[PDB]
Amino acid sequence: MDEKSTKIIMWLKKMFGDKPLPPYEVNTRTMEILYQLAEWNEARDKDLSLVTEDLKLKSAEVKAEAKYLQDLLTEGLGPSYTNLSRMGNNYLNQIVDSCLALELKNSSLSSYIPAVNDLSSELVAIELNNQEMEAELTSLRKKLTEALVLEKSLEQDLKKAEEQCNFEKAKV
Amino acid sequence: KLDSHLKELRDFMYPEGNTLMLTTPELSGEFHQLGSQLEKLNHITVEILG
Amino acid sequence: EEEVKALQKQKNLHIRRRNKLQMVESGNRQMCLKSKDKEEETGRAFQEVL
Amino acid sequence: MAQTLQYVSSRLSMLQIDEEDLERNAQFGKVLIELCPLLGPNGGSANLNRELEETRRELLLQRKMWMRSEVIYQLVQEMLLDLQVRKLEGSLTEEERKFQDGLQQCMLVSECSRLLTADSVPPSDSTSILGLDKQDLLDLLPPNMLVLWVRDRLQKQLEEALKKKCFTFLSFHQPETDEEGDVLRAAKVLRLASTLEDEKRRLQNEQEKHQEMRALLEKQQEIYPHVLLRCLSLLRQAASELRLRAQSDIDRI
Amino acid sequence: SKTQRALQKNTNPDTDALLKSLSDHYSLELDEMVPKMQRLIQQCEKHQEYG
Repeated sequence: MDEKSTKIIMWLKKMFGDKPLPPYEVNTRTMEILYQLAEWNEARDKDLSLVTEDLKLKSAEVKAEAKYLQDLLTEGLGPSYTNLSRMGNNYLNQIVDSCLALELKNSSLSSYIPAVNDLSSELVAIELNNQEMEAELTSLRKKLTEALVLEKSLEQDLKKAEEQCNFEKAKV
Repeated sequence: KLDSHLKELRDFMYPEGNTLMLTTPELSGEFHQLGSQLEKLNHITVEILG
Repeated sequence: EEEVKALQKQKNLHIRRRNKLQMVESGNRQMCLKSKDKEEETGRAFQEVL
Repeated sequence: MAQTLQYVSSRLSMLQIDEEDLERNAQFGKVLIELCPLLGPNGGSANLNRELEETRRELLLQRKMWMRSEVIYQLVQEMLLDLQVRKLEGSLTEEERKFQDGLQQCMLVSECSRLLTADSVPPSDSTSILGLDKQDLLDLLPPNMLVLWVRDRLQKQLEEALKKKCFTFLSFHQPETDEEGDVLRAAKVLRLASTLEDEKRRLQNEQEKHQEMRALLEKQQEIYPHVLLRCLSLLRQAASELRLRAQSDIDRI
Repeated sequence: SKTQRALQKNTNPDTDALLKSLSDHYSLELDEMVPKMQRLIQQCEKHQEYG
């Protein structure tokens, strides 16, 4: 028990920082819930720290590749590729923003086509699962309500039956 | 299983659906009929003694 | 009935998208056959340079 | 108490907290409410979640810059492929053929120039591949008049190809737009990115609704067997104590 | 596991054993008690004639 308690007090000090720890009822159940929360938060914070440091690396690599492509296009095509019309630049922005929304590798039709299909299929599959689950939840609520009404009827009929049986016992 | 056991025990305890059956209906009828016949026999006995 | 309508709409969408994918794929396959002839032409030009 | 439970379960959906746990431990309930802003909705620390969202925004900015150049490069590749297929069909004009060969040569020379250039190494010590310098490749470039003409003609073809690629994207997402005129298609292209971003947000909201309904279903599945057991207990008492015993003894006497 | 522990606390008697006890009791009243009452009814009727 003492190791879990020390881990919780350490974790709570780390989370609250300089704020005074609020008093709470220290029992087996509250310490178990706090212990699970502390383990889950430590695991999640490790995973988040690894993702954040990879995103920093990826931001530097993508910036390096962006510069390479810009300079390649400037050497090959000249400064002409940046001088698009207001509509040419709007079409360019919509391809870019569509590919960013879908988190694509690149702007190819081979990347765009599957991503639009997967998004459409996941949306309908989750909407269907939500309708099925809302029907189960409505059905189970009806059964639960009928069972609660039955519980109340049985309580009353049992009490009437006990009163009637006590009256007939006295007559017997 | 809980729904089945609840339904079977309820159907046995509530054969007319609405009333808790404490006494066998056949036996309840015979009690009423014997009660009535014994009340008639008591009347005849009181009349003859009078 | 809304679910049947939604699935009919999704079926019609998949039929249209598959037809489009088959058009893209048929155009691409014709481009790829000609790009193989191009790979043989550039392979010949590469042998000429060798 | 129910509002406190609902707030904590919405933010800490991994915590099994019962209403009895908060009723017996009212100060513990305050600690969980104070932890809910220090913990993100994902169970990770709120500071680490802000740093994650800042690092995501920076990546998204660099990715947007990369994607603008990538789209143009891939359009030039796709255009060169389409012109090269039409050249094998014999369906190119002499002018398109000069443009395709001039554009392909300008791109190949610039790509190969970048394979030779260690731009940052002082020129005395860098062994070049095949002993070739950037100057040896510049001689394989088309005549300067042809390069300028390719660059001027390219700007129009790049806008036409951008319009075509946007129209392909729209027509795969919304295949009903193929029967629509170019002006209506252009107006729908201008909303395509926002429509995909709204569809993705709708997916996230329905996944959250799914988790919330699943948690409510599981709570009702826990309560329902206990209600049935209480009803069975009352019926067993009526059967065993009243019918088989108390009423049976009354009827005998 | 909470539900199984609640089922184990409520199970003396078992539901099938209780239904059988209820059916056996119902049969005993029909075979023994009902024909005893009918004999007492017929005896009361004979005693009314003897009046």
